[PDB]
Amino acid sequence: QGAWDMIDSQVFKEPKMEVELITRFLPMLMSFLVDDYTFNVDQKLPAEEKAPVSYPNTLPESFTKFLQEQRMACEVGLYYVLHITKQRNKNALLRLLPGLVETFGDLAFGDIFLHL
Amino acid sequence: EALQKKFNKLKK
Repeated sequence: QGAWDMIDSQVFKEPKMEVELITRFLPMLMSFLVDDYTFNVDQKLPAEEKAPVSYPNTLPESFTKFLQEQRMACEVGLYYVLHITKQRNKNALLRLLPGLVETFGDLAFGDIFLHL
Repeated sequence: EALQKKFNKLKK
């Protein structure tokens, strides 16, 4: 991802990663996914009474902070959005659709993610 | 920790 940084100035050192990507962002993706499969198993389990609880559609905003402050977290979140769109789960989709509005380097608004 | 409790909640 830092390739243009290596051509702009001759940078031959490795770019560094984020810790909260490892401990907050990607575990937040995995947070949303395992709750997703939990309400799926609950739907596939009988005996749900009137007025069931929807999937939590609240958004942890440190996730969006990493989207809008880290290009790597940005683009991997974009491809996560595309993958869940291929899975087409409306609940998580509109859960994470806020916060994608403000994202790093307009990557959510770039050619790649928009085309996909 | 949240993740592991959601894991164990899905097992149930």
